[PDB]
Amino acid sequence: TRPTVRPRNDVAHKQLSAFGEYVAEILPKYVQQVQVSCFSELEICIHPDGVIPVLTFLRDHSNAQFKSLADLTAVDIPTRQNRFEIVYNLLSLRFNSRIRVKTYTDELTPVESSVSVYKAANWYEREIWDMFGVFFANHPDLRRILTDYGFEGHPFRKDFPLSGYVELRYDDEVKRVVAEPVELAQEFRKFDLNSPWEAFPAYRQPPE
Amino acid sequence: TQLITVDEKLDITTLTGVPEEHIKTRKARIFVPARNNMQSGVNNTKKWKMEFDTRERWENPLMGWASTADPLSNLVLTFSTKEDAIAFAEKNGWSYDVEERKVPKPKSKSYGANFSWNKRTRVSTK
Amino acid sequence: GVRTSPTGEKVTHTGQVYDDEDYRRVRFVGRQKEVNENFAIDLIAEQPVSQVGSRVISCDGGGGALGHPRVYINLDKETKTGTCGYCGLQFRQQH
Amino acid sequence: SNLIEVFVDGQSVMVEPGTTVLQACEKVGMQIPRFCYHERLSVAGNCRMCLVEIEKAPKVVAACAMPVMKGWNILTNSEKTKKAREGVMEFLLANHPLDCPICDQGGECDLQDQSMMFGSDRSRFLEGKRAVEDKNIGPLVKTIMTRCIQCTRCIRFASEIAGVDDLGTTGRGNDMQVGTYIEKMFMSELSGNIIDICPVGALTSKPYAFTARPWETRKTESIDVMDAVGSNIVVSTRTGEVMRILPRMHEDINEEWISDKTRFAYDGLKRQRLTEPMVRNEKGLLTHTTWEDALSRVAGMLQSCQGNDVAAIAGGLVDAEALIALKDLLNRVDSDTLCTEEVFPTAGAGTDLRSNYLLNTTIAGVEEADVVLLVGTNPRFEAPLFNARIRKSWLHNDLKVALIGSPVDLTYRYDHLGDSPKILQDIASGSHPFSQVLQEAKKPMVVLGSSALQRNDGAAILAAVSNIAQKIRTSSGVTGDWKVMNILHRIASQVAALDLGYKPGVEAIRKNPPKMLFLLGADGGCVTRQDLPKDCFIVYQGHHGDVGAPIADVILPGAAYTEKSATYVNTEGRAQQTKVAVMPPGLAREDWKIIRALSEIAGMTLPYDTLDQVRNRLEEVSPNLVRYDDVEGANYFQQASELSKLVNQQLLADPLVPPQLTIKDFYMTDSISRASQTMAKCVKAVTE
Amino acid sequence: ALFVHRDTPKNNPETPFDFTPENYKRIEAIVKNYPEGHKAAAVLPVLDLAQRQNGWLPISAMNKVAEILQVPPMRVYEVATFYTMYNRKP
Amino acid sequence: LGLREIRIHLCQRSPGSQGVRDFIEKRYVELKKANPDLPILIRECSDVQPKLWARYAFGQEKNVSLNNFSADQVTRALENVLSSKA
Amino acid sequence: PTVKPPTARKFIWTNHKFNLSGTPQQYVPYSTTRKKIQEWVPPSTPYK
Amino acid sequence: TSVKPIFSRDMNEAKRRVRELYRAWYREVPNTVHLFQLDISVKQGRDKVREMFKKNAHVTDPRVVDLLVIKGKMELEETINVWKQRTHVMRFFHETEAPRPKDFLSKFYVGHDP
Ligand code: SF4
Ligand code: SF4
Ligand code: FES
Ligand SMILES: [K+]
Ligand SMILES: [Zn+2]
Repeated sequence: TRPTVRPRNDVAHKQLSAFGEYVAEILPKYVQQVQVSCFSELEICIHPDGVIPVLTFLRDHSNAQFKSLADLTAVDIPTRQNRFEIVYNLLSLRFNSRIRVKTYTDELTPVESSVSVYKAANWYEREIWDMFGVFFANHPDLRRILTDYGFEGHPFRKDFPLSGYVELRYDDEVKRVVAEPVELAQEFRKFDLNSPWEAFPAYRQPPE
Repeated sequence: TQLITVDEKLDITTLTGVPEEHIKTRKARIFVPARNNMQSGVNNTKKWKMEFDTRERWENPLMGWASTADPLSNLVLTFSTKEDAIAFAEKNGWSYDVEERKVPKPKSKSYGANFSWNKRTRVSTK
Repeated sequence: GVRTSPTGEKVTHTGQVYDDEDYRRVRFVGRQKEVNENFAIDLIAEQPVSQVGSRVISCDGGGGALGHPRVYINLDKETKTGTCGYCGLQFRQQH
Repeated sequence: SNLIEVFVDGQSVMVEPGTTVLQACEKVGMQIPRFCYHERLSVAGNCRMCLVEIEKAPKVVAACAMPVMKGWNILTNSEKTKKAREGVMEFLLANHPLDCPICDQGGECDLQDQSMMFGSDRSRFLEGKRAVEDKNIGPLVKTIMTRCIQCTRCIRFASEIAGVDDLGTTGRGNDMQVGTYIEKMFMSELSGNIIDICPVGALTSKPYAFTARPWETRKTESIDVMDAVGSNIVVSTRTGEVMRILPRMHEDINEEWISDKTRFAYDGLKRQRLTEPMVRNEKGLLTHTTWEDALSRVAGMLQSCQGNDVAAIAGGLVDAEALIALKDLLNRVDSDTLCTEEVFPTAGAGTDLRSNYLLNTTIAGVEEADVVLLVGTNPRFEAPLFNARIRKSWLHNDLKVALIGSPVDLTYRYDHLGDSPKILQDIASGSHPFSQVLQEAKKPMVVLGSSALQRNDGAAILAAVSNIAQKIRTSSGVTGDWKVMNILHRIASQVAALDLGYKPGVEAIRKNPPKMLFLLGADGGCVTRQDLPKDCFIVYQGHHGDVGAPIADVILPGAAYTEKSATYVNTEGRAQQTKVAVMPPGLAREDWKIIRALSEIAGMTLPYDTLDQVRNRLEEVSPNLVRYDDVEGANYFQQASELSKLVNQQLLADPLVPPQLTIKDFYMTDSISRASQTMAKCVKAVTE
Repeated sequence: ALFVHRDTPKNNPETPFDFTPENYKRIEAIVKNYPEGHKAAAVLPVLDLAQRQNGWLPISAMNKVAEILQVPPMRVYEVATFYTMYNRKP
Repeated sequence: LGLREIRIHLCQRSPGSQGVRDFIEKRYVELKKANPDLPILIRECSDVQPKLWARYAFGQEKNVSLNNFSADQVTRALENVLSSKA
Repeated sequence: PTVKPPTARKFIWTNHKFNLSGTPQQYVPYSTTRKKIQEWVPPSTPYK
Repeated sequence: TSVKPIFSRDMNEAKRRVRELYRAWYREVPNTVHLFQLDISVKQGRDKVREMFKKNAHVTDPRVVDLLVIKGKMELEETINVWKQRTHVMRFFHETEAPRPKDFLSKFYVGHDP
């Protein structure tokens, strides 16, 4: 399997597994799962009451020093009752490593804002509000950041359509750009591309 | 305490920003999709889907393209179970109806039945 | 091989022409209906049937990797020629 | 329990004895690749794509045919299983033509898909491929035999399910060719399902050919209405246009098959359509008009009617929503004269009890029966998948079938008792030899055709068949859960029209003719203007202009079955709803919308606005019309039998002749099939 | 050499073939070698008898063997194209 | 003006429909002999409560619950229906 | 093309046309497909 | 059914926040009509505010009306500070949109929508 297969990094896999054990036993109040991927990335899956303790630990601990918030992300998964998956990508410059911190909420439970831990998060979780509707409690200036000013709904939710609900045009009668319900001259043609045959037997979910 | 008691049905229709036309007049269909009989694979029949009623698709006067005014005409969701799908439809105020999952019944396969002594299940060729 | 409706409008190789009472002829008013006059069904009909001596011939449209995928055409039917599914060139077994 | 323990990749699973390796791997959620295997066909074992490793066994086994021994560990993902798969896919693709762009199976090909999933990614075949001569097997199935991988699903389908035995393999070796060997035209009633079970593009749909492509199609799950089977279908559409009709799997109805009428009559759905309202002008010709003018001219004549002055015929293709719509509308006028085209006898209980007009056993109850009596039906053409269920029970359960009627071909062998209806009186006395067979039967099953009830003595035929059913069931060793009496309908609108309380047959219109007549899709020609008074006001509400439309005063364009969500009840009492695939063309509207708008114009407004409220009304009239994919059992055969013994009707001397004797009379029965050019090619091809 | 058939004036289902009466007695003797219910097992010897009578098999010997054994004609066509002794050409 | 149709809904197995089932087993045959041209639509279903729908002239429908009745109470309610014509 | 000429084909335009946008020879789009639904034509004879 | 609140423990505090948000909008409407130089009257914009508040008058969950007050404060903050333009403020008044058919019969006349 030499030329075309990605070579596995066993050293970093073992190191990130040991550090995941370390984080799981220092913070067992909040840590739910710890998993290391096959391409050597460490995910810490936490309870959302420990956003500030887990991130402050990873920022300030002498064996962590994850001083850099790379990215902050929600993922909408509608089949879960806590459908929003808040992902924290942290970067350690001292130990040259990355860690993923993941937690959950639904549409109504707020997540505690992490601008006291990372000032990078100020626009990121504001974008998560704008795109998903995840309210972040005790945020300095939480409002929209990317959508238009009168915009209704949260576009990156998966029950939100691709073209939205309203579209704009200029109207010469009222001398004003107006919002009218969306009508496409050509509908977005949905392609059912999924193959009816299983591709990855290692990822097979067990039957009921 | 820092936990309150909400005894109400979970309804977020005011928060999703969807217009009232596409909330109260749409019918979600919750179903496991049928197997494409062009194929023997069954991997597309594993998850619950939510689609909606198909509204009008008319002809573009210029190009002949398929114009639409339905925003939810391409919206297909994917659920692990039926109950997650029903909870998502009730949470968003969508009227739904649910087809139960159709599994193929177990078959009694015998290659020896093709060459029987006294039964009609002999094959005439092979 | 373009032909013309009684309204004067040209007919494409599809067969498309607007009706006499269809309003969408007003888009060509003062302008032109652009058709292509090289009909492919007429041009491939002008190619002669290739006489070959084999029972199965192959066609890739000429040019190697510049044509179409190489397909193998049976020629057992003596009533009908064997036509390529891609390029439309047709073949006949000479015996 | 006698379950044995086997292992699929080490995971323990308890299977029945006789289970194959493929089914044992199916029980843990793993799908072994296959090309010749199909769970409704006999096992061939001749493509070797299912070759799996049993551990501690130095030879891969054919998982479709090998029974699991106790203690086997099936290695579905081992190295030599994968080497077997890649080698067999290499040999499958060695002589396979490079036709994937010009192939209609492309994108929905099993050979493509599990070449991606299980094959290698390149070729070692440096030779010249073979080319197979194409066969001409009819106007329906396009045949390009170079793409054939010789899986013999053809021959097994046509031999076992279609019951034809006229496909086979000629030749030997790599020259082995699948075909008929002669210029033969494979025209069964189920002949288009070899398109479905051909895994490759060797058998495609000739009407669907070149037009669409599977990823861009929108799969809408709907119901067949061409017959009373209630076959569950996928109407696949692309950009607001219907492209084809594929089956859905439903184990109790149509297992995964459909008839050729169901599969190929969708192009009558885009010809001859009623798109705009029409009224008669000053010259007496039909001219286009608005909905306001047409509904006002209908409502002005409706307000001038009362009692038997307004009537309504329901045609073959009408949903229960429009049925209860026009019923409620005409009952606001106090008119009960609501009729169907298909005559069902009203003597005795009539349509009061559901048990004397349903297929009371089930379609799936054919699998449980051991003796079947078929009276006056040709179930091959009246209901082809009910016949397919009878042939499957004939084949697998050694079912005894007997027919009373004309000796039609049924694709199996039956004891032909004769065609005279006096045989029904002989079986009801016991002096006939088949009566003792019915008495000794554990689960007997007597099916009366609804085309036998079209005769003038249909009430006597129904009474005789019910007499046989009650002479069996109340006396012999029939259990009691088992239903014996059955009626096979042929019309999709019929059973829901009987549940809603229509008077079956048009005798109540010939008895006292109205000065205004509604025709919900009524194209049977049962009541023409020679039967009405001088100027009857005929309102045709339909989707095709076939028979009822050229004699109508106001034409109301309605939706077809692909164009509306709409409740249809099959021949066994299972209520089912279609879904909107496309919208109706032009100004055509949904049918109960038209009737409700007519009631609002006339000032007799119906108390429903949305489809859900129509279905609340439909539940009020009979609550099993809204319980979808549910067969509700109907008791009280004894009371219907006691009511049937009151008026002694006599049998006519005419023999039982079903109207559909050969494949010629199959393809055109209703307004969509008669408008179909594909069905016209089918009829022209089977006559020559 | 072709494993499909086309109707020629020398070879069509209206080409006259019939067994001689002593060949009918030999067919009776062939069929009485097999169990009741499996008369279809006599396809190969009766078709070989048809070839030994006629010299080759037109597609009327195949249809006659299909008729007198009550088997489908495709199941005689399969046997005649499978085995190399049956001369489908004169 | 007068009665047009009677609809009777019931379950096949529920104990609330026991009186309706015992009505239809015994008294329906002489009911239909006494009412030869009246449609009496017995419509069994799976989980419904028993119900007596009576449609009069001009679309007017009265609705009578037959839940947990005996056969005698069903006979009395149905003869009240047949005697009313209201 | 004086040295290495383009390969001649019978369908290539012998007369090159420049950008005709803004002229009466400009391109006007239209649907190249035919009518999908065929309508019922009612009979031109009376019905009495 | 033990959920973490947003701002309000129950519906009385929630209605207090609804009431203060309505007070803030009612004070703001004359300034919005002035500085955006809208062609509406102050009474007309106040009727639109009352319409938007009566639109959500069915909600019985404290967290949902906490989010409604939060989004109303965000709309107010985009309107007081001139972040919206005149077009965003006039998008509440659907002026270029045709009046939709309301009853059954006119919806039947124009098309297939229920
Ligand atoms: S049958 Fe499948 S593999 Fe063969 S040409 Fe068609 S799409 Fe390609
Ligand atoms: S044509 Fe298709 S179904 Fe028939 S044997 Fe060949 S590959 Fe199989
Ligand atoms: S699937 Fe077992 S060999 Fe074809
Ligand atoms: K196929
Ligand atoms: Zn070619």
